[PDB]
Amino acid sequence: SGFGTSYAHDPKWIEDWMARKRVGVDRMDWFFRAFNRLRLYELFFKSTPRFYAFMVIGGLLGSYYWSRFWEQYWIRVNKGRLYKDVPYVYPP
Amino acid sequence: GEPAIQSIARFNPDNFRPVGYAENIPCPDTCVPEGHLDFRHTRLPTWHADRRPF
Repeated sequence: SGFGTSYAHDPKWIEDWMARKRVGVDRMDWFFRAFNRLRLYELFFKSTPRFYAFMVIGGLLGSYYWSRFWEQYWIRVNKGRLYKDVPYVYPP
Repeated sequence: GEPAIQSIARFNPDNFRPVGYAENIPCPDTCVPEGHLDFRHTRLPTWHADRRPF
């Protein structure tokens, strides 16, 4: 309360919010365990030359397929309105 | 009647303090007051999985 004055103070709900520290709780650990079973750290990240190779090779293949995906997205949104989708009929 | 050396000694800038100084100056014992988040609350449980790979 006291919003907009020199008496402004945190409301009770903001104070209750900050009383929930969630100490000891870890609800997203499952994701890290599962990611660690991919062995990306032991195989690529740990060694600098291999980390560089992951960024390069992963950026080569990622860039190509990202383009591929968004090309298909475009071909679908604009179906029937693209030059390839409407062969031209020559006048007689 | 005081000796002059004693009189001027009382006017050292250290001998003057504002009234109510000891009853008003905040004397902090920490930079993280009670109820504020710190590493004790944010530490992961000891059974957590390695966070380096991610």
